[PDB]
Order: sequence, then C-alpha cells, then structure tokens
Amino acid sequence: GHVARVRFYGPEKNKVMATTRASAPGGERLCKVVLPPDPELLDHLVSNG
Amino acid sequence: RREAIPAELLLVKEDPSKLPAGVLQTREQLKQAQRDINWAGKREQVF
Amino acid sequence: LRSRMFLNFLTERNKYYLNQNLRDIKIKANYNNFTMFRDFWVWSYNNTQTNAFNQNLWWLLP
Amino acid sequence: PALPARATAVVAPLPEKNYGSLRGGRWPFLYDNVYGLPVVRQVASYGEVLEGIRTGRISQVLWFQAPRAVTASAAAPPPGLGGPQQPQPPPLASPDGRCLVRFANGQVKQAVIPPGEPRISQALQQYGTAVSYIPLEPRYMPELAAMRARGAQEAVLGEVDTGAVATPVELPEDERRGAAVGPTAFEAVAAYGSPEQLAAALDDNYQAAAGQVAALLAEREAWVA
Amino acid sequence: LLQHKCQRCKGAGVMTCPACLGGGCRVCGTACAWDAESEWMERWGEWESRLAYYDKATGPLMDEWY
Amino acid sequence: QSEHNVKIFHNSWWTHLNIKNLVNNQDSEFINSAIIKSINNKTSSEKETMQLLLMSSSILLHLCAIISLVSISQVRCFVKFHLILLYKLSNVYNAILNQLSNKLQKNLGFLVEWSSDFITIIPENVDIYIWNVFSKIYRTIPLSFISTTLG
Amino acid sequence: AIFWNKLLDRVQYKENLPQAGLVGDMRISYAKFLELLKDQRVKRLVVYGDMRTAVVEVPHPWSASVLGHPATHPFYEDSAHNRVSMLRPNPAAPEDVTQWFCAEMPEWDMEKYRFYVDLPGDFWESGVLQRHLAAQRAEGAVWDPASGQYILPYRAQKKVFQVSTEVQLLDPQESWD
Amino acid sequence: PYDADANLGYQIVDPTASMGENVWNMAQVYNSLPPELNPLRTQHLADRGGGNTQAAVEAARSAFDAQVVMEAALLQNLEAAAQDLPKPHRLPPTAGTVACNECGGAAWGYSFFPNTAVMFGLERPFWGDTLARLSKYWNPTQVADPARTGQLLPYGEGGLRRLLALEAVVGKAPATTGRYRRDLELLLAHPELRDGALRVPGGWGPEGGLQTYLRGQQEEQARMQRRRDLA
Amino acid sequence: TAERFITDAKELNATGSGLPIIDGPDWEEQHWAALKAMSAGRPVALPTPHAKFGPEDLQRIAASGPRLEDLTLEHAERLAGPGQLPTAPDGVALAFRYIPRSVLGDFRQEVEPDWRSLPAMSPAELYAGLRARNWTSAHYDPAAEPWRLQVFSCDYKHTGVTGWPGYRVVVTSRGGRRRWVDLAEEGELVQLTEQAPPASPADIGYSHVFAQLYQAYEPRYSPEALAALYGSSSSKGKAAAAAAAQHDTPALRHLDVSYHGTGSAVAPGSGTAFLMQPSWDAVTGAIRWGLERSGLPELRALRDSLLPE
Amino acid sequence: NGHLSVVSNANLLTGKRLNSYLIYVNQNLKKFIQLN
Amino acid sequence: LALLTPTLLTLTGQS
Amino acid sequence: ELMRSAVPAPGEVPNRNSRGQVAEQVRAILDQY
Amino acid sequence: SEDSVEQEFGGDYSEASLEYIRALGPKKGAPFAEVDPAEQAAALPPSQAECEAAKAVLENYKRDIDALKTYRPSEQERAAIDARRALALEATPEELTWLKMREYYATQRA
Ligand SMILES: [Zn+2]
Ligand SMILES: [Zn+2]
Repeated sequence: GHVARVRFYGPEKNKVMATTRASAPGGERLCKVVLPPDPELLDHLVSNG
Repeated sequence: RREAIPAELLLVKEDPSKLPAGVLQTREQLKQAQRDINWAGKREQVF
Repeated sequence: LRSRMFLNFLTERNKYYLNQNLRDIKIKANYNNFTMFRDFWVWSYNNTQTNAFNQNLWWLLP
Repeated sequence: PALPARATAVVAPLPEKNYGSLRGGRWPFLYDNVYGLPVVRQVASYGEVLEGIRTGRISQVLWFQAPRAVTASAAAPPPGLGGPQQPQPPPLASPDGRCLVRFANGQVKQAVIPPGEPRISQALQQYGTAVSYIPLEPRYMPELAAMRARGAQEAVLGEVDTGAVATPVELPEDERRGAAVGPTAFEAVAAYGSPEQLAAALDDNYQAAAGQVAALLAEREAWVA
Repeated sequence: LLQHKCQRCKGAGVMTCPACLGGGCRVCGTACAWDAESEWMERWGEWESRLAYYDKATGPLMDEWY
Repeated sequence: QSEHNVKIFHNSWWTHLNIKNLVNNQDSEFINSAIIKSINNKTSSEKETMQLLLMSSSILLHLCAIISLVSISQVRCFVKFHLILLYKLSNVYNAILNQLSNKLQKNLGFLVEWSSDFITIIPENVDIYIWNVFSKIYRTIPLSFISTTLG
Repeated sequence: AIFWNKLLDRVQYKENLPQAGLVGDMRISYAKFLELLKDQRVKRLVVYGDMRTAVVEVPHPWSASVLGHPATHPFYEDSAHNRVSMLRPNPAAPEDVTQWFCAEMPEWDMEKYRFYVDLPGDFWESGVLQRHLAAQRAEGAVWDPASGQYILPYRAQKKVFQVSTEVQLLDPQESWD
Repeated sequence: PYDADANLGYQIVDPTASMGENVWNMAQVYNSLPPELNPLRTQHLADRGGGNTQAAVEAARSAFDAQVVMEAALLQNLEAAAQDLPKPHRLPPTAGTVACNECGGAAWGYSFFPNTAVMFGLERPFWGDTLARLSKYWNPTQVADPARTGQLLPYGEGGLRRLLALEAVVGKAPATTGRYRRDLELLLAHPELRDGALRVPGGWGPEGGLQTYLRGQQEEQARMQRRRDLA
Repeated sequence: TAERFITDAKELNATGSGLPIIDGPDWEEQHWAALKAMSAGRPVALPTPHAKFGPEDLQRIAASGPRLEDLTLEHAERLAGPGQLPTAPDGVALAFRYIPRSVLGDFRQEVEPDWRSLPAMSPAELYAGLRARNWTSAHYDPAAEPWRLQVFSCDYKHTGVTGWPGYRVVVTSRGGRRRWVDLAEEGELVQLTEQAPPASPADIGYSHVFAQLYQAYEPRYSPEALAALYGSSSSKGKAAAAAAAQHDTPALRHLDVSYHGTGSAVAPGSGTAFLMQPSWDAVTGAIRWGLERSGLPELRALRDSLLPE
Repeated sequence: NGHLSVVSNANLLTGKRLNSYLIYVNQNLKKFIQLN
Repeated sequence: LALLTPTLLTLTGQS
Repeated sequence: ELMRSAVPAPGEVPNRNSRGQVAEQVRAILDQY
Repeated sequence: SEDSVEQEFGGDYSEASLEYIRALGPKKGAPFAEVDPAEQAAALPPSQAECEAAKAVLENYKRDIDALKTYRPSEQERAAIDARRALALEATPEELTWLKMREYYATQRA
C-alpha cells in the first residue's frame, strides 16, 4: 500500500506512471514502469486500493 | 573353391492372401501413383 | 602506496599461470609525439571519419 | 579359406504393398546387396506401437541418426572467424523418423515416428521403455570420409614381380586395411624370388633406417654447434 | 520499410523444444561454452589477466614512478 | 545525483566494421509467398484487381520517394559533383585502354565545370540518346499488358 | 542535472549497452538460462525492446552471499578487521552446509557476469517467466496464532548462493536514434 | 612494468589527441596483442624438440581474435534489439531451442513490398489484446463431463502409478551448487581465513584460491618445522 | 552404444590400420538396378550373407526372422601403432558397434497425391469428423466409420517454386475414396487438453486438429479399476489393484494416423535450383568455382611472373 | 505441445577431411591415456 | 496501400 | 522489521565507478595542481 | 632443497620477506615478455642417451636384416603362399573384403 495512482499511457498502453504515497521509501515520486504480459496485475492493483 | 547356399535359404515365402485387407495394390491404383511420381518430377521445372 | 599498486598489478597479471627482446624492437617504431606518409594517412583518416569511404583507408596499414 | 558363395538365377519381384505408413516390399531376397544382412520387412503402425508400449509388449525403441553439419553448432565461434578446428558436433536424431521397434518375444519391426511426438514421448517417459539411438555407419560418419575416399581411390592389392610370377601382393601393414589375406611382400619375394633382390632390398631398407636415425643425430649435433 | 518478418516465429528464427521444459534431447541444439558452470572462474581469470595488460587507468601513477 | 557528460572519442567501436560476411561463413521466399497468399485468401476476377493494385502502388511508392529526394537543391549539388568526378575517371580509364589497345592492334580544369550551369555544358546529343533507349525499352508495354490480362 | 541526465540517456543510448561484464562470446543456451532461473541464481534480468533478447546478470559465486570468503573485496569488517558472515545452520538438514541460510549482498556491491541469451518465438506464451514470478512472489511474513508471533517462514528465505531476481523491461521509444 | 612489456607502452595513447593517431600508434609493433601472444617473443627458437611453441601460440591468438569478433557481433545484435529492429546476425540454435520450419532460421528479409505495418505504425500489438490471448491460452476449458464419458483421470499416460521429508518446512535443496560444498566446510573450520588483510585468487577446486593458500600454509609450516629440529 | 578399447595382439593382427569400409550405392537406391533387371527378366546375382554368419543361424533367420544381434556389426580403427607408447606394447584400437541404414528395405513414405485432381474438404468438416471419433468429447458416436489420416508436410518449401506452408491431411474413408484438407494457418493457439470451438468456424487451424488427435488416443479405464484402488485400504493393496488393472483404446477402431514428408525432387545446391531462384551471391560463388577449375592457375602465373620479379 | 515435421530423406551430408580424422584419433587416444 | 492494410495486417497477427 | 519495504530508496544507493571513470578520477586528482 | 629465490636474496631478508616474494609468481615468464622454463625445456633435442640407444637398436636391426637375408622359405610355406596367391587371383574387391571380415569376426569369437 505505498502506491496511490497508476496512469497507463502510450499509444499501446503498456507503460505506467506510478505515483507513490508519503509512506513510501523516498517520499512521493513519479516512476515509469514498462509492463510485461501479466494477467494477474489488474486484480492486484484494484484489491489494494 | 567355393561354398554353396541353398536357394530356398535366400528367398522369402509368403502368398499375398495372408496380408491385411487393403495392402495389396491393384493396377488401377499403382498406375496413378506412377503418374503422380512423374508429375512431381517435372513440376518445378515446368513452372 | 606504490608497493601496494605494484602488488595488485603483479597479482592480476600473474593469474596467467593459474590454469629478440620485445623492448629493443619496441623502441624503434614510428610513434606520434603527443614518416610523411604516416601524417598523410592520419590526416586523411581524421577527415573522412563519417563517410563509408573511410573503410578504404583501413587497408593501408602494415 | 572357402570363397563366399556365388549363385545366379532369374527371380520374380514380389507385389508392392501399401501398409498405410510405408510403401514398398518388392525385394524378394532375405539379404541386401552392399552388406550381407537380413532385411526387416514387417511394418508397425502408430497406434500399434503406442499399445505395445502401454501393454509392455515392447522393450527397446531405436532411432537412426544424421550428421548435423558443422556450421550449425553453437559450442564455439563460427568456422569462418578463423579459429582452431573444433572436433565435431554430436549427431542428430533422424529427421525422417525411421525407427526400429523391438518386442519382448524377440520380434523386430520398423516404423516411422517423429522424434517428439506427444503421446509416444509421454509413454516412453512414464513406462520407462528403453530408448536408444543407433550410431552412424562408417561410410556416413563425417570423420572417416577421408578413409572412405582413400579406399575408393587407392588399390586393394599391390605389385610385386619376380620375372616369372608377378604376384598380386597386399599393401604394407601401415596401410593394409582389412587383414593379411593374400601374400605379403617378404614371403612372395623370398618364395618366388632370388637372393639378388632379396639381399638388395633388405640391405637398402637397412640403409633407409640408418639414414633416418643418422639425420636425427646429425641435426642434433648441428644444434650443439 | 521493406523489412518483413516470419509470421510463425515473429522474427526470432527459433522455436522451443517443449519436452525440455519440465542421454538428453537429440533434436535441440548444442550447448554453449559458458554453460559448463565448473569452468566459469578459470575463464574469468584468464580474461582479467589479458585485460590487465591494456588497462591504462593507473597510467599517470606508473608514469610518474617510471 | 551526479551529472553525466558527452562522450566524444572512440564511441561505439562496434560500427566501424562490416562483419556480416564473417559470421555467416560466406568464405526471402516466405515473404512474397505470404503477402500474396494473404491478399488472395482474405478478399469474379477480384484477386487480379487486388494484385494489380498492390504491384502498382508499390512501384509508385518507390518512384515518388526517389523524385521527392532528388528535388532538394543540395542533393542536386551532390549529384553534379559525383557526375563530374565519375566523368574524369572514365576519361582516364578510357584513354588508358584506347592507347594500349592501339599499341597491341599495331601489334596484332574541374572548376570551370564545378562553377557553371550544367545543362549548357552537356550537349543535347546525350539527352536524345537516353530518350531513344528509354523509348525503345518501354514501347511494348500496351501489347504485353493486353495479352496478359486477357486470359 | 535532474532533467539533463535523462535527456542525455536518450541521445547517447548506444554508449549504455553493457560493456563491463561482457567480454567475449558470452552467450548461454536457453536450457542453461532456464536451469539457472529455476534455482534462483540470476540477480537481474533485462528483457529488451523487441522482447526477443535478454541480458542475464549472474553474480560471481562468492559475491552472491555474505559469506566471509577471502576471494572478495573486504566490504564489511568487524572491529578486529575480519570479514563478517551471516550463515545460519538450517535445523532441518545439518551435516550439509550448502543447505544453510544466508543473507544476500546488496546489489551494488556485487561482481556480475552479463550473459546474452536469445529467447524463442513463444517465450511469452510458454509462461516460464510467469511461473517463476508467481512462485517467488507468493511468500512473505505470516501471523502464527499458535505462538502469537510474526513469522518469516523458512521456505521464504534464501539459502546459500541464491538471490532474488529483478525483472526489467526496456522501452523502444527511449532510444532516440 | 613498462620494461618487461607487462603493460602497454609509455605514451602510446592519449585520450585527447585523435582517433587516427591512436590507431596509428597501436598498429605499430603488435601493440594490440599482449606479451603472451606476441610472435616476436618466440620467432627465434622453434624446431625438432617439440615443434609446438610457435604452433601453440598462433593457435591461441586465433581463438583470441575469434572471441573478439564474436563480441562485436553480439553488440551489434544488442544495438539492433534496443530499438525494435530485427537483428542482423542470425546465430544457430542452442541447447533448448530448435529452428523454425517455415523460415529456415532466417528470421526476416527484404521484399520490395513496403510492409504497411511499419509505414503506418501498427507493429506493436496493444497490451490488452495480448493479455486476453494469453489468459485464454493458459485456461483450457472442459465442456464434457466425466460422468457421461467414463473418463476418470486427467489426460496423460500412466496415470495409475501417478495416482498411488521436511521439504515443506525448509524448502527444497538446490542442486546446482554441490561443487562448492567442500570449500564451504573449510571456511568453517578455519575462521582466521576471513581476515581483512588476505585476498586469494578465487575458485573452487583444489587448484584454486582458498585451498591453494591453505596447502601452502600447512606445507611451509611443516617445512620450517622440519628445519627447526635438524639444527 | 558402448565403445571398446582393443589391446591384444591377435585382435590387432586382424585389424591393421582399420577394417575396410563396406561401400556401394546409397542406402535408398540400392534396389533400383536389381529391381529393373528383375522386371526385365534377366538373371541377377544372388545376395551373399555376411561373413560372420555361418550355416547354423541361417536356418533360424530364414525361418523365424532376425534378432537384434543378427543386425549388429562392428568396426574398429587403430590408434597409435606398436612401438609408440608404454601400456600399449603392440598398438591400441577403438571398436564400436552399429546397424546400417541398408537394413531398411525398399520401403519409403507414401507418395504425394496430385493436389489439383483431388476433392477437397473444409477444415471445419475435419474438425467435426474428428470430434465424432474422440471418446472424451461431448459429441462422440460409436457408429463412426474408420478414417485413415496421412499428414503431409512440404519439403521443397525453400528450394523450388510452388511450396506451401502448414500441413495437408489426406483422409481416406470406407469407400476407398480420398479427400484432402489444407491446414495452413495455425488458427488460434490452444493447449492439447482443450475442448471448445473457437467462436468462428474460420479459426480452425492445425492446433485444434492436433488437440483432437491427441485426445482421441486416451486410454479408457473401466470403473472397476479405481473402484478396487480407492476401496482398498492398504497402500500396496492399492498398488496391486493399480498394476493389475487393464484398459482399452477406442481409437484403434476409428483412426489410423501417419506422418509423411513430401519428398523433394531438386537438390538444394544443384544447377537447376539456381535457374529457379537466380541470385547475385550464386553468380559470385559460381565465378569463384570457375576460377578454381580453369583459372586458379592464375597463382601459377604468379610463380611464372615471379621469374623477373 | 510437440511438433510433427518430417523430412522424407534424412540429409546425410554426401556429395580438409584429414584434419577431422586426425582430431578424432587425437581425442580418442588422449582419453585412453587419461584412463590410466 | 491503406485499402489493403486490413488484409496485410494478418501477417503480424493484429486486427 | 515487519513494516520495512525491501525496496531500498532512491537515496541510499552509493556511487560505483567503472574502469573509465576510475581513469578519469585519477587524472582529475593528479592534474589537480 | 634450496629454491631459486633463496639464493638471490637469502639472508638479506628474514623469512617474512622471503614468503612475501614466494607468493607472487614463479620468476618472470610469458606475461613479462620472457620465455617460460616449461617453454624453453621443449626447444632441446634428444640427448646422447636416446641417440645411443637408437644406435644400438640400429646395430640389432642390421644384424636381423642380414639374418632375414640368410632366410629361405620352408617346404609347405611355398604351397601355402601360393594358395593365398591363387585365392587372390580369383578375388574380387567385395569378396576379398568378405574374407577380411570373416577373419576379423572369427578371431573375435576366439
Ligand atoms: Zn520462422
Ligand atoms: Zn529438446
């Protein structure tokens, strides 16, 4: 529960710009992540608020 | 000096009727197979 | 300091064994001080650096 | 030693057959031309082989092989970068799927099975049926192509004449392939020959050996100088 | 624009041998040299020896001492 | 956080060299098959319309690319410079062969060009020759096309 | 710097292909890569833009754990200048040291081979990476009410020479060729 | 080191001069080769004795240069794969893979047809599509019911034999690291080897690193012990 | 597969520098001359058994068929000779055993039909007809007539025009008649343990067909087997119930599956395979070989012009 | 899965070699001497 | 080439 | 220890120089004066 | 006894500096542009011991070669060699290989 919001971007929507909470290591940043084809990611995202 | 081998110890012995059903090929069939062999022989050159 | 430096260099070079005189010929060589065909070749190389024509110069070395 | 048999007759080829999996079967003999070996002529299908594996009636399954050309190995930089010659890649399994099936009752059949078929692979992994790869025969191994070529070029027997016999002799031991079947040089030249060439050849053969060892020692002494 | 790719392998030129996923496989390739995991540190030793030759990082200290 | 710097030296190192011929030990049919089979499979004489459309649009793409490139002034300067250099080299080679063949059959500057217009230096004879050769090459296209498309 | 450092990584993207741990013909086979992956020896995996090439980074065997083996640089020392160790005796299987537990070195203090591997055309639909991830991330701290404590179970700790894989993918649009 | 030729020369290369001058200086007298492979070091004696020293050196320099060219090829492949381009050097398959049978293993080609997917920028497949395809591939569906069709076991062969210690508490034992066991034990019997002053070469067998130092120590202490009593 | 070292005087006597290499025509064409002469009517030389046979075993072989030992030959080649090394007073030889390809007779794989003059069938029809013969499916019917499937793959794909991708199935039926199916285009990827059509009869490729072929050959177990297994309390009682249980295979009455490759008729490196696909690399290699044959003695003109130097 | 491609005739590479022969005999002889 | 692109986009596997 | 991240920080990652940066370092230290 | 380094340095240092020098490399070999001792030990030819052993074996060889010169074949030897010659006269390549393999397999079984 350190990530607050993710924003899918790109023309084919496989990069995300994750934003971290205040309790995260290093405070609040915006980090870009490139995603592999993992069909369990979205459940993990929603079931953690 | 040579040795001799019986000519019945060199040839197989079975009558086609002791075979499964469709194993024996007729002439109709066997000729079509030769036709396909020839056509496959000349196909690429012709094209 | 110098002893340690030489020590480490020696160890890493002598790892080789863990499985005339070159100097007198190396003192006689054409080196660019930091022989006119040499300067020609060097200039012509440094001028055609980007074009594919540069590759033609590569086959002009002994 | 009796010569091998040599008979000749008119034979009638058998009728051709279509087993579904293979076609052929017109060879009327029990042995082949190049080798003197019996020919397998019973054919086992795919479902038959599967059942013979499941019900234990099959013990060993053997595949033939193929040479695997040298450029298509990954164990060293490509040949063409100029490195030292790497020995030889292992051989492949037969791409055509030619296979021999050995039963428990001693029977031996042939079949066509692609290496890596799912059902057969699972069966062989589960029931532990013995699986083998038949090594390559010498006229097809890539390391003995030099010997095959030399055999196809050189003569089998050699030349010795005495003036009255002109005997076909074997080649020397250092290149005699098979065995001492016919006459050797010494026995021929001494049994149908004369002391002239006998003495000459013996002593100048000694001269050759002496020249060899003397050149060795002479270059040794030059090294000392 | 003129480059096209194989549509089965998607331009990899190579597919998997599934049996080797779960006296080896005779159908699939040959091992490489850095696969022998018992010879790793020896190869690295040779390579770092050969590399210590060219290495000109400590050049100025060796130069002043020379 | 440190700052990084531009690297201006023996950068890359692995591009100065063409090594394609060493790695393949030298010392594209699936492509066209798949293209044509796909446009056949998806969409009478409609396959012929689609195939002609494909070929026509491809050739036109290449031609448009070439013309648009050659329509930049500096590219025309590049072309002109190359033309005069090649002409002088041809002059040299032709002179050598002509003189030495004359011998063995007896047996058996640049700036005036580089600084002037180019259509006034070149005669019309060469334009007429190029046009004649082109005309003769492509004059059988109507009959060929007609006889192809009519079964 | 915060901005410029990023910009420069895109223009000069060719100077950043790994030229440190990769020396000669550094390929490994796909079977060997799978075998290393399944035993948790790979520290970082870097799939590349086209999804058909990876650079596998494997630590030197003595730099993998925090054993005090005297073939590594003395990073961490006692007051009496001895390298520290962190071995733990694995109560279930003594008499075999290769089955003991040990903490792993921080990744910035590691020596690493950087092998190159070509992945087959069906690497993603075969699910090998997915199985590995899903297994290695399915363990963590638990609450035991029989002892009323927070337990980090043994089957979630690293044995000797094992590390924790970090998978990273690259973006083709970050090249600016 | 500059006198024994152990390291490169005195002022052969300068980081701020030019590339051409530096390749000139390095191409001068086998400066690109280390001493071990420099042929001048050996060009004087090689004859009947072994017939090998000048052979086993040109047969090592060759392997060296092959390694270097292979490194160049690998880096060109990586630079092509950094973008989404197809790789220029097609290498043969390895121990876990077979060659594609549509192409021969030649992965791509040129075609004179413009490949519209690149021209319009549609060569990447939209993440959601791939997610759907995979999630439907890893979930085979059973429509029949084993009641009607008398199928008692899942698919496969030899299901009957398939149907018949503390690995659950402390995980499985890793079997790729047995070859180090011995050394580990030594590192527990001789704690003094963890001293910050020592730095052995490195390796695992009795021919490398720790065991070499240990054998040397025991052997030299025994030598000195025997030398104490004789006097 | 085991190799053997021979260090013995008499065995190195019958050896020399290595046994002879039995040679002749190629393994797949040894029977052409003999069969054409036999069809003409001439007398033909009779095959002589191998020199390691003797008269006692020809009685059994001509009667009850050959054994795996009757087919195995040996071959040995000599390493260093007599006076080369110690622990080897008169030489050392390496001997290994094998079976030659010639043991396979005049048998080959089924001939590629004439795909132009042969009736076709849609992939969906093959899929339905294979479901109707798959006893684990919801569409089984035990009144289906047998089918013989021959699955062909192309071999002249890269060397010669007209090559095709994918697979081609030849289905022969009870009438003796034949049809064919064209399974290019692997439709949609599915695992082998999958029973669900693909939402469109147009997404049936060879993945679904191979799924059905794999599932059709599942061995069926009667309920008594696992009844005696589960009901047995003892562990090795279960083991006996398992090792003793039997099964049946319905597919042996419905399907006959075979795999073939349509042989090629153009050697990949020959001259005619250059006219069919002209390339510049080909002409460079050709002129290089032509220099090798005719004008590599250019490097003899080398030595001849080194006369003045 | 598992693939089912079959070639009709296995390509035995029919149609210098001295070094192959020599390396073969060298490898085997070296294995022999290392057996003792 | 934009007319045929839906057709030619099966050689890549997309729609 | 239960509420610790295992994702370290952006800040507590110390610098480590390659060989080229080591060379640059010794040069910048020697030409310091 | 009395290793090399113990001579050039010896009592000029203790045992500490001697072990210091002993653990850094053999003396000065291939990495330092010199010639290895195991490299130099191959450039020398066979010395006089082996050459004299060869000369004595050569004396033996000439003795037995003239001894062979003094040989004449026995009675049945002529008939045996001539029978081999006759078989070789009526021999073809295939059948001669046949009898070669016959020889090898017969002696294999014995
Ligand atoms: Zn492909
Ligand atoms: Zn495999």
